[PDB]
Amino acid sequence: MCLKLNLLDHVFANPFMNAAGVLCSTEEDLRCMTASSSGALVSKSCTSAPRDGNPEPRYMAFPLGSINSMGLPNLGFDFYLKYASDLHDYSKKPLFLSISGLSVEENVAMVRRLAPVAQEKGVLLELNLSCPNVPGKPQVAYDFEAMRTYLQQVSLAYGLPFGVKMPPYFDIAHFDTAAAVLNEFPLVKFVTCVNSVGNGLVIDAESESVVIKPKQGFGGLGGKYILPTALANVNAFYRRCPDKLVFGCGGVYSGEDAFLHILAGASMVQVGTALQEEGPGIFTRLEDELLEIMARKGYRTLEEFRGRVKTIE
Amino acid sequence: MCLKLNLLDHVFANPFMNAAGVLCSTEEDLRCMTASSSGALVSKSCTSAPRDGNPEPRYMAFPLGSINSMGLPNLGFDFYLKYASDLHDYSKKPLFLSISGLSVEENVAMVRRLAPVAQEKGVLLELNLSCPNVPGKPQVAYDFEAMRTYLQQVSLAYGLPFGVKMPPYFDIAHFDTAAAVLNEFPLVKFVTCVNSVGNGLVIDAESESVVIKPKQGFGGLGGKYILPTALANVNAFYRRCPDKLVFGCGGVYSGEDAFLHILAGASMVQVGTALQEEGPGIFTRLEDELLEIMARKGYRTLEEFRGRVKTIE
Ligand SMILES: Cc1cc2nc3c(=O)[nH]c(=O)nc-3n(C[C@H](O)[C@H](O)[C@H](O)COP(=O)(O)O)c2cc1C
Ligand SMILES: Cc1cc2nc3c(=O)[nH]c(=O)nc-3n(C[C@H](O)[C@H](O)[C@H](O)COP(=O)(O)O)c2cc1C
Ligand SMILES: COc1cc2ccccc2cc1CCc1c(C(=O)O)[nH]c(=O)[nH]c1=O
Ligand SMILES: COc1cc2ccccc2cc1CCc1c(C(=O)O)[nH]c(=O)[nH]c1=O
Repeated sequence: MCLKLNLLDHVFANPFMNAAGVLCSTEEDLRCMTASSSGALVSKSCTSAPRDGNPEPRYMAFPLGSINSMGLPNLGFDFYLKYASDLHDYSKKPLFLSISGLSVEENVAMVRRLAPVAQEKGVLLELNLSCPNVPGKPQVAYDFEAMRTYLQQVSLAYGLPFGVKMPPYFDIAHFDTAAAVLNEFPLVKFVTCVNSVGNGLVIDAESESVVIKPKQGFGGLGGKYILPTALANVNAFYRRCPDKLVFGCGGVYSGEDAFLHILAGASMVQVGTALQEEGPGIFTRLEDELLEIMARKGYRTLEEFRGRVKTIE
Repeated sequence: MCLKLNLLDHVFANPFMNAAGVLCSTEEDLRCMTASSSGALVSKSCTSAPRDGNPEPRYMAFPLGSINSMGLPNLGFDFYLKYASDLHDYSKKPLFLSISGLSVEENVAMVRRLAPVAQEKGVLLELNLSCPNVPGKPQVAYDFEAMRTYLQQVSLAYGLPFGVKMPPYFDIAHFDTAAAVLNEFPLVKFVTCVNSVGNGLVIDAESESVVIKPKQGFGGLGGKYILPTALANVNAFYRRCPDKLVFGCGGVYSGEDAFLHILAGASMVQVGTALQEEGPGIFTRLEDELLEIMARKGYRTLEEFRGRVKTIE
């Protein structure tokens, strides 16, 4: 029985990795993720310039998940490019670098400089589309004309295989339209479903107060709240993008949740909220739990069940 | 100490009611909801003609909530109108009738006929804008030009105060656009936030199967999964629609959950999944629980805290 995968011309010991933004902002964080049993890691979504992000408190967690409005705090692109080019040990596991420029031009500028490092070291790009653009316009992946622009410009500037991080969708017509845009771009080799469920609001009954400071307490939701939404999006894109990989993200706390993701279509399975809460020890537990479900079922490899979710009649 | 309130020129014993679709399809269901301790009831969303709805299984519930693709099974409009006009005992509690025609014309035809019964009997209209859609087009409330058309046409045809059932939104620019549409219509006097979170996917690990038959297992989510989504939409519309009421719906299992809806801005509080699961006894428990939290806090009225959620700095 094994959890090994080979994809994107890399080899992975197992399908687990952090979700972008968790345990990946500093060199310390990246070294920690590298030392963990995860099969890969991804760096914090970066901007050209370093950012301090939003005022605190800007993350809170609870039994059923988390809420955040971090504001893209990050050490800036040059830091993450240096990590990728000079510090990361590729003998340990593969590295994804996430970018989240505030404009299409900022993304182009970063990808242009990432490309020779990607070619030489094999760092993999995850472009974050679940990201602000013009204020008063929907996030990029909810504005399909902007999404197409961003992918055209990045495809031209980068010229190498990459993947994209998507927000959740809730309407079949959106699945249809979004997948059809992605399927215009052959360099888009993987699609990560999903980023947080946008602008939720957690309220504490005792204090009568929101629990995060930015945006009057509105922020993105992660965790147990979002698992069925994550599954739906993994499977919707798995079905509509047959020449691309889907990576699953949302609501993973156990090997069983990972099994469901993989049944839906996931290749890699990313862990955000639960990793934030439990720490990097989670990865040994998830591996063990997933192997136990595979053993009970007679499954020897991930491909035996990936995308094999059954429907009824 | 009592939870009685007045809204929309009606008096309500308490803010609780069923959510449309739950315990409200047949005459038996309606009589059960009338006999309960709820403050009001709403009928099943109806179409001009009766519908069987989707193949079973089409509803399933779990510890964290429910998934459904009912397909608008209903007895048809003539039945609900007859219930409103001849069968409902208005001395017991107010009645809302939910309409969900599959086109604008179908809605106009129903509301023209409802108008006189509304005038004579005081039945209240909830127009369901969350109703579902054709390949190549999003649901009405996610297509702001269609929404504006529906509301123009219904307002002209009905000519009396009414409300709208909204799907959740996830993007602040969408809150701003949707609320601005609603605010164009002075006869829209209440906004019910939210309908189910669309197109989630629940998978059973043991069976490796989706749990509902229609739509390859995709359906609307209710229950604990959606409470922070529901509170965000309640508060977003409460803030943007100062001349309207907001009715909260989503994730209510306890008086504490109802308290958070009211803090967010809710005037009435609708109960879907929890009611389906617990039955109509839930209403006495919710009342008791809500009055207990009020008592502990020193609140004597709902208006003392409605919409008074605190933000940080
Ligand atoms: C604290 C925090 C920071 C995050 N930052 C990013 C980020 O920089 N880029 C990104 O693509 N997603 C980011 N996310 C979203 C996660 O990558 C993930 O998509 C989301 O939390 C859902 O997974 P979960 O249910 O395992 O938390 C962040 C989430 C959290 C909680
Ligand atoms: C079985 C079922 C049927 C429903 N039918 C309708 C309906 O006919 N019209 C409607 O506006 N919403 C309908 N909904 C949505 C509920 O009114 C409610 O918006 C949603 O379930 C979220 O509330 P909850 O978290 O309390 O379940 C239905 C929900 C369920 C579970
Ligand atoms: C839509 O995700 C974001 C929201 C932001 C809100 C205010 C300011 C900046 C924001 C930046 C992003 C993109 C980064 C990101 C963040 C974040 O750094 O806040 N949190 C997530 O849950 N997912 C993300 O992709
Ligand atoms: C989300 O609302 C619907 C989804 C449907 C999916 C397939 C076929 C018909 C559908 C009709 C509706 C509108 C009625 C409705 C239903 C329903 O009857 O399935 N369930 C809900 O959670 N909310 C509703 O508002």
